[PDB]
Amino acid sequence: AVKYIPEPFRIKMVEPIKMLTREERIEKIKEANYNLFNLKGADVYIDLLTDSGTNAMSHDQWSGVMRGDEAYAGASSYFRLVDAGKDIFNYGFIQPVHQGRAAEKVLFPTFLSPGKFAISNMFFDTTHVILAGARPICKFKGNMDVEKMEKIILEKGPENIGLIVMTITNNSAGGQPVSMKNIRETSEICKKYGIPFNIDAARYAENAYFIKRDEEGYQNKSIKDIIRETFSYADMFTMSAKKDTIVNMGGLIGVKDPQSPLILKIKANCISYEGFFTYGGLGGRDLEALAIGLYEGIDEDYLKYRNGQMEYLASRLDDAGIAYQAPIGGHGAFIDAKAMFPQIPYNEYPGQVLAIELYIEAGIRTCDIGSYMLGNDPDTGKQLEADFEFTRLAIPRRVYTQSHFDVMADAIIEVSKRAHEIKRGYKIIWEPPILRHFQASLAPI
Amino acid sequence: AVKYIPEPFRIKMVEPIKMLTREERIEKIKEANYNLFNLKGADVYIDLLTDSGTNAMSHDQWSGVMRGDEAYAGASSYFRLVDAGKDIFNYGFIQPVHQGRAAEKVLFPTFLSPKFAISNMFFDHVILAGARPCKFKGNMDVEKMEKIILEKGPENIGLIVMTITNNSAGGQPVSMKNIRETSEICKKYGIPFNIDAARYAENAYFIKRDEEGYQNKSIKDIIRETFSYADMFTMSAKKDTIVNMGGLIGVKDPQSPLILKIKANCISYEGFFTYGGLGGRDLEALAIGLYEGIDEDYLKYRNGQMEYLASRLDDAGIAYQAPIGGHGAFIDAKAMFPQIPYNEYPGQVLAIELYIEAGIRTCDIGSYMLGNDPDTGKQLEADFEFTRLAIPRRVYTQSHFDVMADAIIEVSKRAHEIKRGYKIIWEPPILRHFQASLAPI
Amino acid sequence: AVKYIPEPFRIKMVEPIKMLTREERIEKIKEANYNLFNLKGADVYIDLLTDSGTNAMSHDQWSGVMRGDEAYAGASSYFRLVDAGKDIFNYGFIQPVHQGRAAEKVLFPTFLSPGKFAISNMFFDTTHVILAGARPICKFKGNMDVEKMEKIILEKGPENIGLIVMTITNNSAGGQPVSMKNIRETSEICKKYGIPFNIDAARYAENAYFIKRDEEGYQNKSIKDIIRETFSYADMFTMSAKKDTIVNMGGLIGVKDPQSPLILKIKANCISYEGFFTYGGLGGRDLEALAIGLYEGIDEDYLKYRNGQMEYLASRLDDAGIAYQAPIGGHGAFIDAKAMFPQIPYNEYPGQVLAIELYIEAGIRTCDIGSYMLGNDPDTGKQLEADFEFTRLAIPRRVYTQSHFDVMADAIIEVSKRAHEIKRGYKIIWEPPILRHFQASLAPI
Amino acid sequence: AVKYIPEPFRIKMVEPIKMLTREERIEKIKEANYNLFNLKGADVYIDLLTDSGTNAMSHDQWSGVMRGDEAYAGASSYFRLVDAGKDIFNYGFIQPVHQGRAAEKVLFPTFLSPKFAISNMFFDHVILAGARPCKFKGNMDVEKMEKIILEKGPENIGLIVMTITNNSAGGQPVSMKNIRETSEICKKYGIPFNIDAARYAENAYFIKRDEEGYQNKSIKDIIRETFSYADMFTMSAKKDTIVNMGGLIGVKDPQSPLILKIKANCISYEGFFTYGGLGGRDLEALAIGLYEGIDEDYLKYRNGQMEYLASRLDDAGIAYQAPIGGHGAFIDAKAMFPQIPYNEYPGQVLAIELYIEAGIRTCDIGSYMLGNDPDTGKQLEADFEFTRLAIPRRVYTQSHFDVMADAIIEVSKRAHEIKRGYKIIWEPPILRHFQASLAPI
Ligand SMILES: Cc1ncc(COP(=O)(O)O)c(/C=N/C(CO)(CO)CO)c1O
Ligand SMILES: Cc1ncc(COP(=O)(O)O)c(/C=N/C(CO)(CO)CO)c1O
Ligand SMILES: Cc1ncc(COP(=O)(O)O)c(C=O)c1O
Ligand SMILES: Cc1ncc(COP(=O)(O)O)c(C=O)c1O
Ligand SMILES: [Cl-]
Ligand SMILES: [Cl-]
Ligand SMILES: [Cl-]
Ligand SMILES: [Cl-]
Repeated sequence: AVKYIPEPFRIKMVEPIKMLTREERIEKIKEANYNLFNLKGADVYIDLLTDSGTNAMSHDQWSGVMRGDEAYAGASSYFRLVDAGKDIFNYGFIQPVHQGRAAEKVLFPTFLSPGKFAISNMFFDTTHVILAGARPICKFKGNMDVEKMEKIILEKGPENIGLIVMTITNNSAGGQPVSMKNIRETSEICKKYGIPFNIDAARYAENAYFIKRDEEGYQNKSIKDIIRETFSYADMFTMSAKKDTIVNMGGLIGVKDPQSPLILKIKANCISYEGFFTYGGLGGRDLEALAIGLYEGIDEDYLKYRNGQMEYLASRLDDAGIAYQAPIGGHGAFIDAKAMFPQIPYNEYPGQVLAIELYIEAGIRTCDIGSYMLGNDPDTGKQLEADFEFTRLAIPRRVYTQSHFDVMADAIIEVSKRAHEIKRGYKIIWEPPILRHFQASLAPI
Repeated sequence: AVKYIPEPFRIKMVEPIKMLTREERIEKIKEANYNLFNLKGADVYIDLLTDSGTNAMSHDQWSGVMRGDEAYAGASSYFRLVDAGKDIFNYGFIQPVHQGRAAEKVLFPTFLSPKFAISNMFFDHVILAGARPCKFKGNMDVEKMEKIILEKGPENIGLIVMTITNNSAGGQPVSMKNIRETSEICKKYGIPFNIDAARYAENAYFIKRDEEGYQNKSIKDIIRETFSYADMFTMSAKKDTIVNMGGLIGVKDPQSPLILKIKANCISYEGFFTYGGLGGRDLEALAIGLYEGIDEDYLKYRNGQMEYLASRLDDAGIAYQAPIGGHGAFIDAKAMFPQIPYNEYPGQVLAIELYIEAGIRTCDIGSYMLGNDPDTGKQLEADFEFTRLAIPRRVYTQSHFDVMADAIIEVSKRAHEIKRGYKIIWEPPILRHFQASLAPI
Repeated sequence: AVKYIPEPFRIKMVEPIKMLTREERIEKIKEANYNLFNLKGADVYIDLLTDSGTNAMSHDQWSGVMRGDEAYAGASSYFRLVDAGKDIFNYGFIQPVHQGRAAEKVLFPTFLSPGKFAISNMFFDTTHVILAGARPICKFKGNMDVEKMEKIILEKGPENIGLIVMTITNNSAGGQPVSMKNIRETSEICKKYGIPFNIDAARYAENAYFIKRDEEGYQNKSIKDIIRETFSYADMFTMSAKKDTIVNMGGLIGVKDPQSPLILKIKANCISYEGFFTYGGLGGRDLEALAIGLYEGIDEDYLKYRNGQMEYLASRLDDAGIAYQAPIGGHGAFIDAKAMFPQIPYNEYPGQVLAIELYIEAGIRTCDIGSYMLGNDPDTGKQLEADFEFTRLAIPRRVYTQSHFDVMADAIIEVSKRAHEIKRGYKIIWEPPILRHFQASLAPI
Repeated sequence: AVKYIPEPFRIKMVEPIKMLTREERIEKIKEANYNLFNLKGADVYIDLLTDSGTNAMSHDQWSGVMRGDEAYAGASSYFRLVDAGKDIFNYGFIQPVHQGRAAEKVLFPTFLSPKFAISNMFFDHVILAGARPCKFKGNMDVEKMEKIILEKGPENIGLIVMTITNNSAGGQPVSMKNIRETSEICKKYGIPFNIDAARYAENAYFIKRDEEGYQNKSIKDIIRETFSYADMFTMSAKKDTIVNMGGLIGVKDPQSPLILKIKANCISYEGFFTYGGLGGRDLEALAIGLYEGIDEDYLKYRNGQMEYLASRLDDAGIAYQAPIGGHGAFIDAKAMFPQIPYNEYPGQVLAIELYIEAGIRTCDIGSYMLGNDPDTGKQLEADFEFTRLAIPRRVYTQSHFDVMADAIIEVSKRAHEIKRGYKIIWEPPILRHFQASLAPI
């Protein structure tokens, strides 16, 4: 096995959880129509459904919550945020926004005229985007296939590609990172063919660690700098802060160039969608927690602990013989449901079978990243077959302990030991035509 | 001669304000290009930009903040907020959203196919039909509305929206009868009826205070009645729910098929529909604030703030937009600066002078605000020139209100000494009033 | 009339209050046996029962509440407190304690050997103390009769007087202050006859203002200094922080001399009564609110507002013809109950008649500072006759508005207009032998 | 081979700790005169001085903090706390106080006329009669107690006090039978019986875990039973009620005349009896914490922390004070440093070495603590040499516990390389261990 990294903090406030029996948990998931999204938080012991804005802040951040300035125009709480923003990244301009998705709505359009296409390093997407994720063909997976991109900027005109977005770490692979090298190289093609380069930075901090730890020549290099370097190869960044700023709400747009015409556009855009640009849909409370949490997320001791959780969980899973995305990513594990349940074909949803079944085991709450989540064909209506059947364990930051990770690994191993008994997957009782998996009702066969 | 109504509460926590030199303040505004929006809030004493999202909460709301469930799906806080809304409004479906903008963004798409909406608002595919401005001056001109419906053809009227209180008119309330009569014309033509409900409680008190035969009904019943006439409502919670973040959609009929579109629209625009862009803390604060903002003792106090201020303005013969609305005061800036023509911005001079005289931040609701012509760029001549004093809830005391009245009278007295207003130096193409740069002549 | 001084702050959190009818308030006070101390806070609209620890803090103080260090030995929250303490007063040593009464228990004994007597500037007392309060014989009332004291240090031996305590402002007079001059002069006799001088400093800040405002030659002098001067004429101070540090809990002992042998004694004493001397019975939360609130209480803008409340209330009362302690004190007004109810003799308690009757009027809660509070003779058992019948309005800091002060003045004037109708006072149904007024039950005649 | 019990809760707020260099830490302790009490808490990683008042509260407790009534008389918070106590303990009277010291100061005067008290404690007009130290080792030696009562004469025994858990023995629990048997001897001689109840819930779980025929009873019932055998109780709330401030007196019989003395004693020593030296925030936190600290899921977890730690100590053959108590670990320091004689303080060397090895603050419970003779001044030879690891509640994780075990094993392994302990340089006359100054030889 491997050793866990003990928390470079101590616990100051706890949220008590009601403990259920398995017979109770069975009733819960049956009452939710076997859709884990219909469970009540109160009935979930370890909630791994997402790492987005479910983190535990510090008593420093809560301190700033009480000091939060709620002024419409010009809150003091706003400058402390932009001052951090300009420090950490060294960008010229920083703009608060309420959600990660709202950062894109504010910025992307100015450069992305309807009809222009942009390439990213992703595998899945909700979207006119061109996906050139480097084939896993393991280390630093989730790079951009710089070759593929470079040729895509020619099969599709150069003055046509609206922009390139490198999201770091790459979510759609499992949180795998991006090499300082894959960033210079993606940068290079961007300056030649004149395309703007944006970094989607939701898990930028976990990414910097993965560089310090793995990319050759960043061993003794400062985390603070490994960040500030990544944001030299980019014209701009958009961010969901709910991730690596260990916060509960917020998003951030930054443009390196202080004089970049985008700035006057972003302010006007923000005023229209979010509100006056010195709170950007964000509260004084949240601006404070976000200017402080920007730095907690960077601290190298916290980054080592956090990487170590993942390492610990992966070691433990190696050791029991369970299949997961081999180089485990920044923020959690992806269990291969089709491997544990070869009896369940894709259309019976092996992902939900594991997810449902892990909840029944220890009140852990996961979600299918597989055929259930993929949905039905937008035109044919027919159920799509996913490349992989994963169930995802997304880990909110600074909230679960080693003891909970043992609750997770162990619950996984228990379903393995009895997987052979579930002879049938699930079937869909009712579903809307769109965002199916959020809403649908299922039953067993 | 009106007397202030004492706060039904005591102060529990304080935000200290650094007091500035009248000398010191002038540098602070010159330094900020004579545009109030550039002032740092720390250099503002009475800050009256908006009543949106600047309210003081209660300790009950804050113990809410500490208990807030941050779960992505199924949080405790969401179910509390849902119950509060179902109970107050007697609707079958209440959707939490992050802003009043988000609630319109999510709800209106369904029926507003690129078709008109008719609104009782007075400025802004919207058609306006507020009555010509006496009580209940936010009322919608029902005769004119029916005229429009037929002139466009019912087909082409997608929804009808009544804003209560009618902000565009100063916070002038809408009669319970006006709603009932608007509802009946919607039903006649098969047109959905939505209430814009940001200041529904101030409107509820106004009905109680002035509509015949409601003197005796409770705010609970008054609110339940006014929403029974509608199909749905959208609202920025940042006003009468006494919070700093929130929006809220309600659909009356529990089986309406509109609900699945709302849920789908929300999942995609804001996030999963059990948080809808809000956090644990804010859904908590919101579920408690819903009831605080409609308390009968609070609303009598809230309306008292406003009666008092107006009473003082009347004692000095100051011309304001009368009767005073539910949430602030609009000072006739042209009434007080005739020497100041529209294109030199009488509303922006009075708002600078109030921040010189007493550290009160206000804004212009006049020529300056409304900027140039879409295609000409020549300064538009606003129909009215005002300076808006927008009062956050439970934040300021009778004393602070006296500072306000005092500053208006004093500026009044020396208004004849200013004979020339201001002039945009720098300006963006759109939205200038927020971020333009001014200077005097 | 006079103008009120508007708050140099704005309201950030409110505590809602349930509003009662007079018929409801009548039921409350009857159910409490006409003892105002038996009322429930929830049934009191404006609670003037004390200004001790009922103040409203700032969002700065609450900010520090969340950052509070709860370490037993050596909390960071303790040094920020002593650092303020040594700044404001310039004393060498500062020691946190839980209550104002606990500061005395910790310090006084070391110097006050059983049998030695000490003189103060007080009128009443719970106590072997000698009281030499300057006869009102109005301005700067509540000085020490330096003459009387000086002769008391001779009728009672000089090497016998354990210490002199000048409490500022003087509570027992009504919050009237102490002149920088009365402090030098009381200091002088203390250095000659070798007696230690302690300042009881519960309302030191209100006192400094009264000096800046009234004592000749302190007009243009800094509040920060007018404090630091007062604590040059003293060997030590004890303090209930619940007063002019705008806090909810805490007490403070300070000794000017850094090398003063008392220090090693105070630490040992504190360890025995309160706990380890780096929290002194105080919580990390409370140490933070107290190090920040030390400075809010000093701010000259807050001191002008606060003095102005009192001035405003007194002006208004002058104007209606109501009798109160003429030079109104730092922290509230004392209404002369015997003057409004000449029908009620002392033994029928005019104080409680007004107090009860003001509650019935507007849910204001006061207390008798008169014959009811004085109690019965410790030996004879017979009801004592007080010098004055006051009912006290003690004003917590930064919690009530001008509108509430109008609620107070006006409720007073209403009982005046109908005082002639109460033909009889109250009688005691049951009382314990000690601290009578806190506990006793009354009825009307 | 024991497995930790996972926390019945998730972390909601964090206190970050600056990690120090083993090099850096040595300066920090030398700089602090080799006395752990001088270390600044910011330079401590795992801080195990006391479990008194260092516990982590819950968000429910903190929303309590925000709602706390600060009224001088009749505060909401007081009535909540009173109800909690009446309900948990089934007593007629519950008096809030600020500390466990304050509760004894207020209650004991009445009967303890300058007369003896008999206690089951093992160190300290107190007479001790704990059994000679197997389970329930905090038990009171009932036979010896009755011997004493008669040897002094009942007249001269003023009250009898059972401490649960028996701190002086390491947190060793007291049997429900031991209480029942002590109660019966009190009743026989007309002697008041008081429970010292600081760790009553850890004791309740121990009874459930080990006393025959309680495996099936609930903690609610177990606690109600153990207090039914007593007349009154005093307690520091800072331990098993999972708060940072508080004490609490209870009197069983609702009509007892003792109550008016308590109220009078309190009004005079602490303050009016509806706050009793506590504030709004702390009475709130206390009323919620009462129930949290006795939850059955929590107590199984709490006891698991301790079973785990001991299990690790046993895997390495580390000698600790066994069986492990409810609230921490006492490491036999003389067992680990024989080369270290009592007067060179083996407990103070192990506690320095643990803070060198891993930033764990512990303290000596041995010669160093117990200081010189009242009249001689020569170093007393403690009966036992220990180092106390006192575990605050809901603050540390299995990982942190592994740091602790790891640091003890490592120090163990290199203990033979230290052949000479420490030597008081400076010292006060009383209480030296807290504030003395040490150095090595
Ligand atoms: C009825 C109503 N509905 C929605 C809004 C927008 O508020 P929000 O989207 O929550 O930031 C407003 C804001 N209106 C103002 C002040 O009135 C703009 O003048 C908010 O800045 C409103 O009055
Ligand atoms: C049963 C009991 N009762 C009262 C106390 C004193 O705690 P307190 O007066 O609330 O500060 C203690 C403290 N005992 C210590 C740690 O055990 C001293 O060793 C608190 O520092 C106690 O164990
Ligand atoms: C799980 C999850 N939720 C939400 C989002 C969108 O971010 P935000 O919630 O900040 O809009 C993302 C993508 O970044 C995500 O991965
Ligand atoms: C009303 C009042 N309560 C209490 C006290 C005692 O102070 P503390 O509450 O800090 O012990 C005093 C005296 O200073 C007082 O005047
Ligand atoms: Cl805001
Ligand atoms: Cl969230
Ligand atoms: Cl503490
Ligand atoms: Cl208090």
